[PDB]
Amino acid sequence: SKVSVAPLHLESAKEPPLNTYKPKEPFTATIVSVESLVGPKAPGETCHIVIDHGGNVPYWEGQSYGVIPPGENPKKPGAPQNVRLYSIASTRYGDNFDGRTGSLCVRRAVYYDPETGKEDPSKNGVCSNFLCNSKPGDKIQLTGPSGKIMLLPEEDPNATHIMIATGTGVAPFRGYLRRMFMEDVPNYRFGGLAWLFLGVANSDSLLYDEEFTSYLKQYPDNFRYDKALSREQKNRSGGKMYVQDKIEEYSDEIFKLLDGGAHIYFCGLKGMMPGIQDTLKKVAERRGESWDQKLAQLKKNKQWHVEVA
Ligand SMILES: Cc1cc2nc3c(=O)[nH]c(=O)nc-3n(C[C@H](O)[C@H](O)[C@H](O)COP(=O)(O)OP(=O)(O)OC[C@H]3O[C@@H](n4cnc5c(N)ncnc54)[C@H](O)[C@@H]3O)c2cc1C
Ligand SMILES: NC(=O)c1ccc[n+]([C@@H]2O[C@H](COP(=O)([O-])OP(=O)(O)OC[C@H]3O[C@@H](n4cnc5c(N)ncnc54)[C@H](OP(=O)(O)O)[C@@H]3O)[C@@H](O)[C@H]2O)c1
Ligand SMILES: [Mg+2]
Repeated sequence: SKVSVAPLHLESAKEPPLNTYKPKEPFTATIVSVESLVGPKAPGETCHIVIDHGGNVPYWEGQSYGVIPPGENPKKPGAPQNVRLYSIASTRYGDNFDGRTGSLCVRRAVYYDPETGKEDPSKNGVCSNFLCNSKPGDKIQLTGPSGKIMLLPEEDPNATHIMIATGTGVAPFRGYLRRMFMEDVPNYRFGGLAWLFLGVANSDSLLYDEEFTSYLKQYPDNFRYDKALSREQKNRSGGKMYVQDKIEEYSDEIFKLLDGGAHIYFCGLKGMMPGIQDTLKKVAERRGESWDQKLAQLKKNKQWHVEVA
């Protein structure tokens, strides 16, 4: 059944923690584990990082941690590095169900010369490689937590939640879905529909697929799961199979759900939002609806939740 979690006093706060730790005095957390999430055919490594904050930096699902990688700011000598934000991929109880760890889902930013393909480690992303290079016992400077856009609306435990992720944008939704389905949270018994759409390059690039597939078998009446494998599938128009093409495959169901009050979440590449808007406008147009008016109503009704980068 659902996994026992502790401490239940993490449910007591009425407001999300915010900026508990700030950049000039971060919390020195400790790495528990780092593991690759992806297989050899993935275009790049995405790693899962479990971070022991000891209960000192609690958060709510949908929030981000800040990480200050070591070193000095290049554009400000003697200054610390800037914060990088990472959507937390764990529930508030974390992957050890004890309120002491949080997890990040981090893609290594690797530079390749556009013409030679030559790598240049000096142009690699500092924090993402710092994180995926981390080992148990290493220290991580944490700030935050931060973010309210992606907090899970729990007022209606039978709400519908349509989650659209690309790549590491899956992070908040791993947290949502563990709280909805995996953890024994007496004060949040989810009985609605959670529908995850996940776009990744190929099968080897899938993130937490075994976990999400397990929800299909455990909660078949409350969870749906669709993947867009961009380098293994192509869309109706011939472009690579992207999440927007998967949304289009279910557009009548999705619009009906939205009309019924469903929340819809977008997390991942900022570049996916224009193609999603184009798809939704085309879908609306075929239904004889104005997408612009629909989106205005969704935003007014606080059904529309976007965090992309
Ligand atoms: C709210 C929020 C949540 C986020 N959640 C996540 C998440 O869950 N997972 C995740 O992986 N990311 C997430 N991101 C992105 C993350 O914050 C970082 O921006 C990302 O990890 C890259 O930071 P970095 O320190 O590795 O790269 P930086 O060192 O900041 O470099 C940025 C980019 O510039 C490139 N670059 C550096 N120098 C050069 C050069 N000389 N020429 C050309 N290119 C260069 C790097 O290769 C890299 O791609 C999130 C962003 C936001 C705003
Ligand atoms: N809270 C946040 O804001 C937050 C949280 C987590 C992640 N992020 C951001 O999310 C991004 C995730 O990048 P990643 O490296 O994990 O993913 P990625 O591998 O670059 O892309 C993931 C999938 O999205 C596809 N894709 C590319 N362009 C697209 C488009 N216009 N529309 C739809 N799909 C498209 C890719 O296909 P192809 O590569 O085959 O084209 C791939 O299949 C990062 O930029 C990160 O900063 C933001
Ligand atoms: Mg895999």
